[PDB]
Amino acid sequence: VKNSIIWFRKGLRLHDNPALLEACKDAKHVYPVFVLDPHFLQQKVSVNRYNFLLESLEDLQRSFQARGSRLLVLRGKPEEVFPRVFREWGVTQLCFEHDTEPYAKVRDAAVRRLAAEAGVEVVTPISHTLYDTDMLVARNGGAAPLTMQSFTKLVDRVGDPPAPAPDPPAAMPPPAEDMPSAAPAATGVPTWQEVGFKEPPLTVFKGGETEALARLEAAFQDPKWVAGFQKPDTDPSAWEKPATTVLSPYLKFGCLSARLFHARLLEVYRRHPAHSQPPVSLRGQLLWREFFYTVGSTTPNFHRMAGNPVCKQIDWDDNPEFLAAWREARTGFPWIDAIMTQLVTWGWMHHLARHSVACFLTRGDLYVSWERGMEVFEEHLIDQDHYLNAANWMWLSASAFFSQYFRVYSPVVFGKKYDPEGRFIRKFLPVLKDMPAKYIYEPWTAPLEVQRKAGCVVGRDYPAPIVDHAVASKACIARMAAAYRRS
Ligand SMILES: Cc1cc2nc3c(=O)[nH]c(=O)nc-3n(C[C@H](O)[C@H](O)[C@H](O)COP(=O)(O)OP(=O)(O)OC[C@H]3O[C@@H](n4cnc5c(N)ncnc54)[C@H](O)[C@@H]3O)c2cc1C
Ligand SMILES: [Cl-]
Repeated sequence: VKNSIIWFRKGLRLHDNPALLEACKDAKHVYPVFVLDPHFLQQKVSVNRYNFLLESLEDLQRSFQARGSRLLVLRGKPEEVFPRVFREWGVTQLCFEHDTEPYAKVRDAAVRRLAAEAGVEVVTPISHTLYDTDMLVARNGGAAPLTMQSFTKLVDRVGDPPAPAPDPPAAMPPPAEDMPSAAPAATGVPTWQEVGFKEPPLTVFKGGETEALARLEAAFQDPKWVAGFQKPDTDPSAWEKPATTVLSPYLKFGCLSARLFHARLLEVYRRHPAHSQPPVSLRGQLLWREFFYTVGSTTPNFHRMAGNPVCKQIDWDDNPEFLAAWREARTGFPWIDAIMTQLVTWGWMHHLARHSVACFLTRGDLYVSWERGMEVFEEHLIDQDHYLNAANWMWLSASAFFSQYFRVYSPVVFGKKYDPEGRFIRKFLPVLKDMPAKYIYEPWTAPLEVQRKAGCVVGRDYPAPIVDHAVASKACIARMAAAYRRS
């Protein structure tokens, strides 16, 4: 007979899952498996992102239960669990969506040879990205494009991405009954308390495929907003209704298919001939994700500076005092501190909000390494993506792709263009809720009488600015110019 395993790592969804469709084909029993390392915390990761993953697994569990099946959350490591369940369940075929991250390449290679000894077929479709990223490199002559302009000219020569896979059957072959490793008491989806977390998550974005499809349909409620979407023109201070889709955590964990997003975009574009074009368009934003995956997967040490062939070698400062102030949202600049507070409470900020805080730490004011700042974002971002976090932190540090180090955002004036009343600041920094809008971006310039009337004295209730931006940015730009000259 045919007994199969659909292994979930990313792609936590039932729609557009070519691995699941193959796993269910002619199968007597299908085993939906997610491998969980219970010692992950005792080895880093916020409860915001981990609970978002748990909520995603609960959505998969309710979707499988509604079709006569059941999600199995196996504890342990894949190299140790799979050899056992192969022979316990009589597995003949193992299916899982392809992954191009460095750890996945080593992990899958080990499971591929474990399945071979067990006489198990391995099927690994590509569905996390729009295209086969190895195909894009081969068609480009054997190298990956290093600019968005050249990348977009390549994908347009390749053509449309593959259409999203059809839906799985309404009834799925269930796991075999009375299997010891498939017992519900050891294969259930745990909560954030049971995995060893003390404080609860505070984010407002719920995980799972159902929420991903609901936020997708809400974004496409106004097709004119979708067709005329221009990323550099969106509002980073909009928090009640974010100015962008906020689909990045769903796309990261695979709760939403990128190919489904792309096909829905083309449907709107055919009806709106004046739709925006890449890179500013919504489709361009998916291409940014596709471009950074293509470059990073073919570049060694892409998440580091040393040994990175695309990253410039800058003598970043080792200043733990400045890093602690930026990380703990006490820089003394309310625009920066409010975004850093939104980072640790929601796990998501607007793209230009991330521009402000990444530039402030690196080439703008503090001259701290982009690796140190990437580590802080990897812990708290619920949309943390290995290749996307890395490429964008090298972008904002003027280490790769971007090179115009004279463009320095001001921590005072950037947000004031969008939100002169400081509504974004008053929300995430309630210690400044009574400060008048004249000084809300520069609280150290408010008279002492005003600081007391507002109940926020600089130095007692809110810290003073750690640096003078006019002086700090002048020094940072001079050092960046001396670096691009020694190259
Ligand atoms: C320092 C820094 C770190 C970042 N780290 C991450 C990260 O870990 N994970 C992450 O998903 N994005 C990251 N980004 C990119 C960007 O900030 C987010 O993708 C965006 O804020 C997500 O909002 P959205 O889903 O509403 O995007 P939209 O504007 O609605 O775009 C839709 C989708 O396109 C993709 N996308 C959009 N912008 C980019 C971009 N600049 N690069 C790559 N893909 C993009 C995402 O999948 C996103 O969900 C980072 C950017 C910076 C400056
Ligand atoms: Cl500015």
